[PDB]
Amino acid sequence: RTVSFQAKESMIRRLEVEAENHYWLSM
Amino acid sequence: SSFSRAPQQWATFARMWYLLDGKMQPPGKLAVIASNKLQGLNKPVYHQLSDCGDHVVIINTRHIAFSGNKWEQKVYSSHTGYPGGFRQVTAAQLHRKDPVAIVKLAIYGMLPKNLHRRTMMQRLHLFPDEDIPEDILKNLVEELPQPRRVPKRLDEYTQEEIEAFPRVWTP
Amino acid sequence: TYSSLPDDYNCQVDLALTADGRTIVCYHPSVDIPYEHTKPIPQPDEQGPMIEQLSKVFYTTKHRWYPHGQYHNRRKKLNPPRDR
Amino acid sequence: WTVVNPMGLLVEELKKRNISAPESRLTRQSGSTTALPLYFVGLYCDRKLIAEGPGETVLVAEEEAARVALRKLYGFTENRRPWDYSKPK
Amino acid sequence: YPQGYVPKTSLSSPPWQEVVLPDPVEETRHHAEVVKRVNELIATGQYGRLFAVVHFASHQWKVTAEDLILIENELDIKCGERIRLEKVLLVGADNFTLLGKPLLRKELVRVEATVIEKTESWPKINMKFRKRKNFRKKKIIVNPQTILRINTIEIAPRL
Amino acid sequence: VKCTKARRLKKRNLRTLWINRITAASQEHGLKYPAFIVNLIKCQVELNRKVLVDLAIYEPKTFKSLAALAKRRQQEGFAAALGDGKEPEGIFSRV
Amino acid sequence: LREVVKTVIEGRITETPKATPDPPNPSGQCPICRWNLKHKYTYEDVLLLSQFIRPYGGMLPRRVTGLCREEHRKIEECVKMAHRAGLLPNHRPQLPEGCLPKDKPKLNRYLTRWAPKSVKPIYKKGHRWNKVGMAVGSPLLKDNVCYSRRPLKMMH
Amino acid sequence: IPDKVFQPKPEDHEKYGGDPQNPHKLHIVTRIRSTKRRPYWEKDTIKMLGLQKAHSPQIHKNIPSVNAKLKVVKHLIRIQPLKLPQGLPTEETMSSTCLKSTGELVVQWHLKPVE
Amino acid sequence: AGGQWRLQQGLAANPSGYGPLTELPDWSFADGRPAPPMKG
Ligand code: FES
Repeated sequence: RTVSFQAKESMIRRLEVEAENHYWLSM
Repeated sequence: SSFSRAPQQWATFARMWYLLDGKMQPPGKLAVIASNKLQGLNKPVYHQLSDCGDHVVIINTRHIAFSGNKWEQKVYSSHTGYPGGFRQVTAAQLHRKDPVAIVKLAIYGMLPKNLHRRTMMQRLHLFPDEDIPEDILKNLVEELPQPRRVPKRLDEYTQEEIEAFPRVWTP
Repeated sequence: TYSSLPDDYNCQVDLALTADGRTIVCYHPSVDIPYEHTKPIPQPDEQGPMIEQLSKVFYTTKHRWYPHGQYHNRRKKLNPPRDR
Repeated sequence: WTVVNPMGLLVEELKKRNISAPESRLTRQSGSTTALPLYFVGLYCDRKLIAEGPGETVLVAEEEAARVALRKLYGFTENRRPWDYSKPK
Repeated sequence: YPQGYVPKTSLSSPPWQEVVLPDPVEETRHHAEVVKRVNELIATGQYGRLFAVVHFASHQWKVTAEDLILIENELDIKCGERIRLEKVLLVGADNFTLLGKPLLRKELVRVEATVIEKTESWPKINMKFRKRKNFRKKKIIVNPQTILRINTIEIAPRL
Repeated sequence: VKCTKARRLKKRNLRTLWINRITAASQEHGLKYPAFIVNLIKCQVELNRKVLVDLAIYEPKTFKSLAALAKRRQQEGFAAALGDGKEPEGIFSRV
Repeated sequence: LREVVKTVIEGRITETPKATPDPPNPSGQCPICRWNLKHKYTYEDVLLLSQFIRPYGGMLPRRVTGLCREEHRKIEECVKMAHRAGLLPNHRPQLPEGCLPKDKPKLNRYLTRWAPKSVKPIYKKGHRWNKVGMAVGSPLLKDNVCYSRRPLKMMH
Repeated sequence: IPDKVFQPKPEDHEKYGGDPQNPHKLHIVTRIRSTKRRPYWEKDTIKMLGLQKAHSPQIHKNIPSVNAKLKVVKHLIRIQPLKLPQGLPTEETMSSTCLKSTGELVVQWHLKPVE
Repeated sequence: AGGQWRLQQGLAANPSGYGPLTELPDWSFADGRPAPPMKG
């Protein structure tokens, strides 16, 4: 079993969004 | 515009005849296009219950080209349903027995697994060579460009191209 | 060659922007076929087999032409709806 | 309005207007040898198409094309301005 | 051969073909020139049947004269009362069309329609799937409705 | 119960039918459905899929004008993407 | 390039093809890179391939060509694909003494990684998660530029 | 995860366009996932913050107590800094306020296309 | 579709969100009487 190209991209976007959430909690 | 109702219905719901050349063309890519044309999906008003499929004519099926080693690696398996009825034939063997069988088999599988598939198959015309009946040509409305651009051979390349082409290295 | 698509089949499409700039003007007069690019009209002027002949003419299946029983025949709606 | 012999009526109007009778031509053809043939016949006046009609046979297309021309002659185009019932005047 | 020259091959050239747009200055002149011709067409009224796309509620309705449109709700408007639709993004003619960006100016287009009837929808059966469903766990809806008849479409040469 | 379940699924099929018809109409003019939609979005065109099917069927001349408009924006969009925004926005790309 | 004429034999050094002047990419150690052809040629580009091939379709030695091993494998693979595809009519094999073609039909092939003679049939295609993959192309050509949205599928 | 994540760096400031000084006052948080199949502590915090409905904007104070609560639910929310380009709205202009997707709350809504 | 582009321009990703198309009144009386404010 291997992963759909869609699933890999979706997590990457969400991880980046959470990174933005981190910065705005840093101030 | 301004056409009478009954003639207007006839023209829009009419079916067209298409010609396809299979020489040095992958059957699968042709099958994908053939399925689209055969099912009637090429029409803006396509509906599942409108029976708007179109006639497709394929020629030069004897000269089709298979990518890679599909000629010797692809096996078609059929079972008669009786004891010892299992038959497995390679693509190369199948082509030798019948040039048109491979093209027909791919189209049949590509078509939807419904009752209408057989009707579409009847509407399909497959010719092993360039020969076509004259009446079919009169019915034919348009020919479709070959899906795959055929690479040129050494002899096919023009003399001017050879002059234009550089000599990379000197022996 | 302002139009981005060939204009020789359906109509001549001319795309324009109004002076205010919040509207797009499209002019689409139809195109008629040249006389030279057309041909003139041609001047010169049994039960089992029946189903097979019917099937061949219309490229249909033989099973379509076989009759149906009384049960389904009566069920058919006598008044298909048509408005205008 | 019942109109018989549209081709003759179309010619009759054209001569009254001193217009040349159109030359019928086969604009499009499909499935000629099949049991379901489609023929498009266009009426060309002075080598200019005035009306085109679809027909199962060339005769039918010519008759349909004549009917289309008659509507154009009398300003009965499918795209003609609708009549207005809103006017209080 | 110039520096960094790649002979054309299957992979050297992209499948897509580059296009060259016309120079902007003359392009605007063509844009203005076309508008002038259309402005004359609107002034001359050289059009017949027209189609206009109007967005009402959550629906977009392509509209023409005498069209009947049904809205699945009450409107509070008496029957036979003319009403003006205010949301039009596109209006079309036989040989030309107009596109809003994203909407046409109120001055250019005025559309009016009349209320015909106030009604409720045909009954709609709602029954959720569940073990031991029972026969009384079913609901009817008959959502209110209203009928509108298109009366007129008005345009002017105000390009 | 069968009717109740189909009501929710019925709406989805209608949108699928509208999208399928649009693609065939766009492909008839040689334009892919995704490309046509994106360019129209870039132009702030909000016509729904149901209306789009009607326009092709009943306004073929308008659909070609829409087809020409989308392709012109696509050509401008490709130029804008290649330009990277340094070049001035095109006439059809102007907002 | 020395050719022998024939008992007494005489060998004469004959004119050898010269590389065209002004390479597009001077400072290129390998001839392929000198012309910026590292990742933009394919088996369909027979004109380039013929230069590195014997008159009967044999491979020329790498040392004489002087090109890097990476391109040598790519060029050798491309020629093999073209030869198996019947795209080199003028470089066909030399028939030993007087032999003639078998006269059986020749199947049209392209993108053939391996010889059709030595590839066994695949009887069992497999189910959903057991599907067998069909090799198309060669790994040597992986680095070639791709103009598609997603990388090309080697396994079909 | 290192604590430097919540200690901003100049490079991070430029990337997100946030000034290291004058730290933003208010957070904008929206629920982007379901609390079903999540542990009770995650469920409790989401309910306390009021993010019951997904894709619903919630305004929160950028204070240490609230920041700790947001950190626990960081993975289920998107955090944006609310900006007042025209300042706080007045009582008369309270009816003309509008919150943009960019995170800016305008105190005057003119219903005119920005174009 | 188009939500990403609309967000890039600063508009609502869904055309049915915050916009003049949805917010503005959808009609008015032919007599000229203003239409009642939408309950939504
Ligand atoms: S192309 Fe430069 S190493 Fe061969």
